Amino acid sequence: MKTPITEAIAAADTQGRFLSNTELQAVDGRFKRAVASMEAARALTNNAQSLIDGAAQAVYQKFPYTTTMQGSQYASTPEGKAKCARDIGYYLRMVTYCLVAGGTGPMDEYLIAGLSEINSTFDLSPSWYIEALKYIKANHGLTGQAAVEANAYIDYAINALS
Amino acid sequence: MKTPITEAIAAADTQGRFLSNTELQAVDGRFKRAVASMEAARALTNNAQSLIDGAAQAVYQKFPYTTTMQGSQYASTPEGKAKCARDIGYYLRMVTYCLVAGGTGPMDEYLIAGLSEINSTFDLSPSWYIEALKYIKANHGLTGQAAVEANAYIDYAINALS
Amino acid sequence: MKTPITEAIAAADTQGRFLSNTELQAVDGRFKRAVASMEAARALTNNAQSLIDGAAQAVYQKFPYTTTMQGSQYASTPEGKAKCARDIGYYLRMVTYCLVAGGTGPMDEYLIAGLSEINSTFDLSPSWYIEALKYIKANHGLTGQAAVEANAYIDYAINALS
Amino acid sequence: MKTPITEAIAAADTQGRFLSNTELQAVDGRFKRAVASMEAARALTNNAQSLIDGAAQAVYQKFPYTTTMQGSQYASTPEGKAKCARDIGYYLRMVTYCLVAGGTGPMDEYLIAGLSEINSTFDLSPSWYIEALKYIKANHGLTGQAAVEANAYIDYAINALS
Amino acid sequence: MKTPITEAIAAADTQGRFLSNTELQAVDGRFKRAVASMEAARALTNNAQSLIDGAAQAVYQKFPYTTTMQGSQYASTPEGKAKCARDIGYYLRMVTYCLVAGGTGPMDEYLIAGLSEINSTFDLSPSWYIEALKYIKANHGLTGQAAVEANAYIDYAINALS
Amino acid sequence: MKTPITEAIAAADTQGRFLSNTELQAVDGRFKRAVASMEAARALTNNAQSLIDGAAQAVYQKFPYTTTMQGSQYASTPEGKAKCARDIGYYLRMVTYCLVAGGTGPMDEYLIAGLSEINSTFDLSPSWYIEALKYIKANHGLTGQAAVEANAYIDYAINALS
Amino acid sequence: MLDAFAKVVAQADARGEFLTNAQFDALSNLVKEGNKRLDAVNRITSNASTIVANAARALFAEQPQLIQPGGNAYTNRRMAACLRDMEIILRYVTYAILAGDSSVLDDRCLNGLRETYQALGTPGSSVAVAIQKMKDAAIAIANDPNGITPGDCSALMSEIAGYFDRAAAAVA
Amino acid sequence: MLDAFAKVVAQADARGEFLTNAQFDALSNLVKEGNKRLDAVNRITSNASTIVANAARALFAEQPQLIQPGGNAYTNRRMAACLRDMEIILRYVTYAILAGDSSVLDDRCLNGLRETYQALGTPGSSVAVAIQKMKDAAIAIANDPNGITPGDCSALMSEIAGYFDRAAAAVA
Amino acid sequence: MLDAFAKVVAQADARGEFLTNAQFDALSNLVKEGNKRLDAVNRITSNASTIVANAARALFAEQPQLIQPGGNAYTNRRMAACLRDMEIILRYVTYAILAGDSSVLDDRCLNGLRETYQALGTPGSSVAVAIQKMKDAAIAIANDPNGITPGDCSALMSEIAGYFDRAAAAVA
Amino acid sequence: MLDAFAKVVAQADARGEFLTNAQFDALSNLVKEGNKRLDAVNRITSNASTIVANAARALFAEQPQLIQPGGNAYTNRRMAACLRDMEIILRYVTYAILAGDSSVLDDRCLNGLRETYQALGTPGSSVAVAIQKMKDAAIAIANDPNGITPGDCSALMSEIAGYFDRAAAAVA
Amino acid sequence: MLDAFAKVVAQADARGEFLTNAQFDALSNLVKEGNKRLDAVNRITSNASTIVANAARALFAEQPQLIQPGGNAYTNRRMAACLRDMEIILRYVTYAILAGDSSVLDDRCLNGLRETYQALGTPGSSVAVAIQKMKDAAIAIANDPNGITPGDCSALMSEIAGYFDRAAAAVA
Amino acid sequence: MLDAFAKVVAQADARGEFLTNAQFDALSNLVKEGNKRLDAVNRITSNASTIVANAARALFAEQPQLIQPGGNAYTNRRMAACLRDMEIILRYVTYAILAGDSSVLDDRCLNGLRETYQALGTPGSSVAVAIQKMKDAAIAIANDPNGITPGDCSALMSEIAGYFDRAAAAVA
Ligand SMILES: CCC1=C(C)/C(=C/C2=NC(=C\c3[nH]c(/C=C4\NC(=O)[C@H](C)[C@H]4CC)c(C)c3CCC(=O)O)/C(CCC(=O)O)=C2C)NC1=O
Ligand code: NA
Repeated sequence: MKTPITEAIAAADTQGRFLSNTELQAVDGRFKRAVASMEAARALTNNAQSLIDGAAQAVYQKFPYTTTMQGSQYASTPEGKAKCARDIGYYLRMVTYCLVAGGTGPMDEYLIAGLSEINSTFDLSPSWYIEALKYIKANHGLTGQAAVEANAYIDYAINALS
Repeated sequence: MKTPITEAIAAADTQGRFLSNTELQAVDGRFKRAVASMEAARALTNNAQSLIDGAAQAVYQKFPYTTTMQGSQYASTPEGKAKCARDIGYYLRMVTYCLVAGGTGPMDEYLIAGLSEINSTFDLSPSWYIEALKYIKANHGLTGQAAVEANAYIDYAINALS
Repeated sequence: MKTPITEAIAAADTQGRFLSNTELQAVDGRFKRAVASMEAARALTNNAQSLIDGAAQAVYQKFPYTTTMQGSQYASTPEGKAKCARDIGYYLRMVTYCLVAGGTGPMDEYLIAGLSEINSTFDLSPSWYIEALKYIKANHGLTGQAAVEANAYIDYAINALS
Repeated sequence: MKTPITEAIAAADTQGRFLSNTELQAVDGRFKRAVASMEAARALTNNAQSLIDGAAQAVYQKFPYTTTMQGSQYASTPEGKAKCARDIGYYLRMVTYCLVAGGTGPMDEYLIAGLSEINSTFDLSPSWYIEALKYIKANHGLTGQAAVEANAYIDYAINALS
Repeated sequence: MKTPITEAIAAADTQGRFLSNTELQAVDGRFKRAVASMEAARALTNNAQSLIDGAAQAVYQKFPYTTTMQGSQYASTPEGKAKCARDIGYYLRMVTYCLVAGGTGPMDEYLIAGLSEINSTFDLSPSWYIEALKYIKANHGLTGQAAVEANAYIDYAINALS
Repeated sequence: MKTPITEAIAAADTQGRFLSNTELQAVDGRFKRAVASMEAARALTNNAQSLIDGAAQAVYQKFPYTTTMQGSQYASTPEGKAKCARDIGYYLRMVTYCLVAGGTGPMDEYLIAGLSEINSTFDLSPSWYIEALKYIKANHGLTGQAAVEANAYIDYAINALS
Repeated sequence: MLDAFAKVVAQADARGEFLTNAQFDALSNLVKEGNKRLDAVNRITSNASTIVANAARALFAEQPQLIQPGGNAYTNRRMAACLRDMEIILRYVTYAILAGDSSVLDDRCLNGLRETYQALGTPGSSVAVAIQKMKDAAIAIANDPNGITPGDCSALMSEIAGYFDRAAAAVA
Repeated sequence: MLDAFAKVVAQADARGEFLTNAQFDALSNLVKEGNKRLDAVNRITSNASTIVANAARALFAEQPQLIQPGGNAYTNRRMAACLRDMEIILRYVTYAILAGDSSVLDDRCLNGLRETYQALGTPGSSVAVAIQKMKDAAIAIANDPNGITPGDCSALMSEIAGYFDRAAAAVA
Repeated sequence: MLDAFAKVVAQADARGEFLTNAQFDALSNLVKEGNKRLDAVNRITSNASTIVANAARALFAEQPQLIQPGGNAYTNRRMAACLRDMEIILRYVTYAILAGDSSVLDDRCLNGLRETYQALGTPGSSVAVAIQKMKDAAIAIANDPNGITPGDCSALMSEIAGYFDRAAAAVA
Repeated sequence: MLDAFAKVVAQADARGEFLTNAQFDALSNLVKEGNKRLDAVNRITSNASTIVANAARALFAEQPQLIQPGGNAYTNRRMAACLRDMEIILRYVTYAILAGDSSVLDDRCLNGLRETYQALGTPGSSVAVAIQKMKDAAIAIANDPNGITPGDCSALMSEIAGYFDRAAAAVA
Repeated sequence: MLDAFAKVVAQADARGEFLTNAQFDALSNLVKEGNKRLDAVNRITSNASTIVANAARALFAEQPQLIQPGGNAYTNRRMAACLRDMEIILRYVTYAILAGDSSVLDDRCLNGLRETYQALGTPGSSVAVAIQKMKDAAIAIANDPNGITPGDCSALMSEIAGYFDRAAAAVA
Repeated sequence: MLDAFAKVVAQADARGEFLTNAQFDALSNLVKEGNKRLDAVNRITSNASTIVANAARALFAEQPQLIQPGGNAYTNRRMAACLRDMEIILRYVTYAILAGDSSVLDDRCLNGLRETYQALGTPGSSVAVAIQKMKDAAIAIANDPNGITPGDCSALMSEIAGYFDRAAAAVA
């Protein structure tokens, strides 16, 4: 799984070298950044439920047809709305995972791999999840480098959906 | 040439990705460490001549036969002693290069590549250059993380000679 | 470009053989089927405009939000509705191309290659084009093996969109 | 084993596709041609013994030395003449096999593979078997596309011997 | 072209080595054997015409049909008999070439490469040329290691024809 | 293991051929040279101890520091001097091995492979072993082609050390 | 690989016999039913995306544990692999139908599949159920009486059902 | 590669138009003559070995210098390569006939052949003559009136003759 | 490849000199501005999809001929390749920024690009215009004053603008 | 591969839960001790050549049979392979330290090592002893109190000692 | 691989000894008989085609079932493979003779041959009989007294017979 | 590749003639001088390391600019490449001597060397001088009269000198 520490180890191992000062600098920057990453992660985790309920509605606001139109892929049933909130919950949970592990590795492995294969098969519009992640970005209520951290991984998801 | 910034770029480019927050953390740690690296580099550069004259003698002390024995590979002539000091000067100059560029890249490219090929052909004992680099390590007169930096690249040379 | 005649030639050429009776049978079946393929192709070409206007509306019926919602990817402007009809026209034109050339080659080369790359970038829902192609399937007004032909290539498009 | 149905399946499978209308046309041409292929196959099978006795003599006529010259590779003994008729019988049996399976696959697998290796080792002149297959071609007594079928696979053998 | 000297050079060059005493021994054995090889070569060259006329007849004796049967591949015309003697002359000329160059290289390059491709196309029986080379073997009139040399390359041809 | 007989076999086997007269010449040169190789081998084996004691001293003469300087890599202890004589004994033993097997194979496999890896790790100067092998070369007391043989493999070692 | 016509040739060759009249007449009936075979392949292949998707929906609707965190179609990488497997299993069932022989299904798809799922930790019971659901979907579409020249195709459906069962059995 | 049907589609697409009635009626005539096309391919392919051999015999009979010591089909390695070239040139002419378009002959065979022979030192004039002899042999066999339903095939032979000329021109 | 720090080392080595005080003080200013450099890379990379898409929309809106039948982003295969090129060109501009040197942009991306488009038949003028539109989009986002510690970043934007111009010039 | 931070994420995901306060506070202590971790990696790596050489000297000094003619570091090819193995074993122990997890040591180095030595005929008992000697050398150098900001690092040394024991056990 | 001279060196090295006088005198006798060894290799190799063919004729003449339809040298593909196997087995027997050691026969040819034939379904009993027939043919030709300097070669024939038996035993 | 014996065969074949008496007697003189040829190869090869090293020392002693910072054997990577080139050039000169023909020197070494150095920026004048110094060293060692059966070897040294000049000319 992709992290600065695993990259540093992968970088050296590919070339059959012990680690050098080159790699050690990288991991320091990782430990140095953890401060702001741990802050963003714990803050989103605490206000997780409110963000998921907020984001889910922002989707239904922007795309009202998702609550009216008949079909399993839509949020026009108690099942659909349960599936929607679950999926939104997954995205947010992956964003905290990346902050804790200080890299894109978690979201890459558990979410992005085969993402376009699922959305295509199950008729899930990418833009629904952009609008979800857009709400989280604007309303997570973070400041300083904690906000820089959170948004970096949020936009990385958005880019994967576009 | 190997640096944290070139590794970060190489890491992303190999996998056809834009840079992520994973790579950006690494470069921050590099810029954060530069403070101590620039200090060690400028300090050795200023006291360069004294270190080269000091190290060269430490070699002739430990291995007195290098100044007596006849042969072009030995420091038993004005030519030999000029070649010796030059070579020692090269090692020190490469150590400063690694501190400025924050990685082993310079010493790897300009010195280590084909090192065992030269020493074997021209009958230069590796231990002569260890003893040279050992003197620099003990007598550079640095403190704190500046000393940690300098010695990291000095020992990287010693390991390449052993 | 993929056709029974190009496949037959590709099959032999890969193995460095002259064509055998194996390959000659295939091309006969192609010429034998052309009768129904040429009929379906000319029939859709004649009633092309009515089918494009009909299909375009079936989309706007099923997905009314595409004519209301603001944004370049939607048919809520004279530009958008022009782009929509054009795209639908392209799909139908490719279906006739496959009937004339007796294979999927045309639609594969001019349409399917990089299809998911476009829809993802320009925010075009696959289901819009399914509904378009669904209308053509039901209302082309063909019978016998002519209908079997037309629908075979129509469903091949639908499968590529799902 | 090479047939239009196996080629059609091999064509699709190599490219990881389901079968398209391209491949389905090929197999229809195969089933359409079977009519004449089954006729040629059953006709040769019925008049098999007369053709083998006829062909064997045509060889001994054209090459009289094969019945006089001493040596195991020649038909100058009861063993040799038994081996000759057997071999001729094999060729004819393979020709019917290709008509039933609608392709060269049988003759390719059971006869042609390693053909030049046998004839070289056991000192069997290719021209003997051409003259055998030439008699079958002229005297099978078939008409229309049944004759077109039979001869196609007969000449495919002759080409393999030349 | 394959010789002991070229093999010795090829052996070393493949492994990026200078030549060792291993390779030097091989070439000595080559120069040591040249004595008998040069003797066999010059002896066959001197009695070349008599051997070609003798061998050609031994073929026509054993296979009388080659002088009677109509067809370009047979020696039943002044053209055919000219082509026959020419071909026999080629074989003998290649045998001397191998003795001079102390290896199979000449016969491999100028004769054996594509041999089975020619005989198959032009309907030339391998056994004709065996019988030719069999006569040369029995009637070259050499003794000692000169005969051992000549026959070694003659049988190498025979093996290539079988 | 590299010998003329193994090379001759390797040469043929790589190209899927039976052995030709090309390869047989090589092995004759090997058996022809064995006479002088067996003489050099048995002569060095008989006078082995005197040569090892003689060579060991020639090292200590030329490099007196090896008997004075403190450290495990030097011959300044009873252990060191035992290790020295042992190593010299190994070199001589490998030289006889090459003469018996008529090639570099033994010295290549048992000595040269990973030679620079050992000398680098254990701080053993190559020139020490050159001077050892130089004494053996001058004082083995052989004449004619026996001396040519011995020295060929001695210089092959020297070249591997330079 | 073989087909209905290449297998009979292979078995005839092993005995070294010409084909009998009861073998030509049997293979001639094969050709006459060829039209029905091509429609069944065409119809099933024309609804590939739906048969896979609908079967997957029902599967995960019956066994929610499969898509729960930890369990074997959680995450999109495993879900996609599952959708791919189902799609591949279907692809080789359609190959078998056109040929009238399971050799290509056996050699390329089935053989060494059970042992794969065991090493991965994938419920083979769940895979077979997904196959069975595709069977019912595939059969109903293939034998759908609307918009085709009426005629009996009962024998052909058992053959199609044979290949689907065969895959279920191979991983059950 | 393309065929008669894929080229018209490509040229129509570049303009972005549906096919006209004068393009369907033209392609429909292509299909009706399809039987004549298959016989010509079948007949020529059925005598491949002979057309190559007989053309080679005549070539070397007219230009003995080619097979003289030094000259470009002396030795069996060069003679075989020559027989192979002739066989390959023929193989791709038959490919072109079945498709009704020279794209496969151009792309795979012809393009970069003249430049090959120049580097090797092979007379391109001699190659073209070998092609021309195969042409006459191929045409006579293809349009041989014995044992086939009588009918005009004059147009088809010019097309066949076009591909043979085209190869001769490409290396002449 | 090199960066701002590896280039100065390379040029110093070629003369065989230690670094001067005017070279350490210059490189020390490089490190102090490092924070501004990382934000610019982060901001541009965080809006990669949009900068490419919006630039493409405007490009084809200004040059409709590009997406007309025949012309060089008609069909999804060519359109995708175009979107890919734009995405790749952007990817290597961001690489250059972080390093503070165009060596990676030159060696990997630019060199041998003009010659590619000429062989393909792709308007290099149209490519450069697409690059220029990405430049304006990238700069505005990077130097957007909302939600960051205020400070001058004028020098850094010229450097960023340098790499974008450089790519336009390379294919113009 | 994983690290201390990626393992906790993986185990949390399998349950499908957000991280608790007792998991953030645990990982935050990991970061605070990060300085001590980097020194230990730096110190051990800075004396790689010596730790391998000195351990080898003692090993062969205790087991002379290993370097006797016939026995498993006689000849320079086997001696070099041995020195390489020791160097490789050390290389992956240092990888594990920096990450705070043995997954890379397990996956890449250890797993399938015992079975290798058995096929080769290499005493696994002798290998483990060479590992143990490198352990004592590595620990003493890492926890050497001269020339570093004083502070307790007892926990970290047990972890380092854990990886060294783990490798010894894996081949013992 | 090894030969007569390389094996004695290997066994001497494992003990770490110089060669004794009883080892030099033994190897010197090896060289003196070298002429007889080269003739035997030359003679057998000079009749390779015949020894293989004649042995095959007799084999199939004794076991007709092998070439009957179904049975393991029916069809030219299996017959050719059989003729190839026999030719290969012979090729490596001649390699062994020249070297005076079976290491190359063992390592390259024999080891993993029995297990091959079992998987294929090839009678190993029939293979060994084909080897035995080549033995008698090879020996008679090698020790044929006409046209060579007279002398005893009894020992050498047992050695040759040893390698042939060895191959028969390996697949029997 | 060819040798002295294979070239005469090739030139004889191109005319299609048997060898004359003046060609056998010429090649027989080649064999008689074979002993002198083997000593020259043995002697030069036995001092390979020294001839390369001593020539390099003198070269850089005459042209210090080559090893100055910036200039083309500064740094160990370029110095090693230079020592390698010299070693390779020598390796192929010794190959040519044993064969008595420069075909292997031409085909493998020389051809496309001048064009390499131009692209790299390596003084071809300096390379040729290094070759010339190896020539004088190689000749003196080869024709050293101490410890060998006395006899004239003047012709052989010119041939050796020919190959050395040839390499110098090829890159001068
Ligand atoms: C090109 C490789 C090569 C060959 C072929 C070769 C042959 C060869 N074998 C020889 C002799 C001989 N060869 C044989 C061998 C045999 N005599 C018998 O009665 C047996 C049937 C047969 C066993 C195969 C004998 C007995 C001698 C005489 C004794 C000896 O010189 O070793 C000689 C010495 C000259 C002579 O006495 O004729 C040569 C040159 N030398 C070579 O360099
Ligand atoms: Na052996």
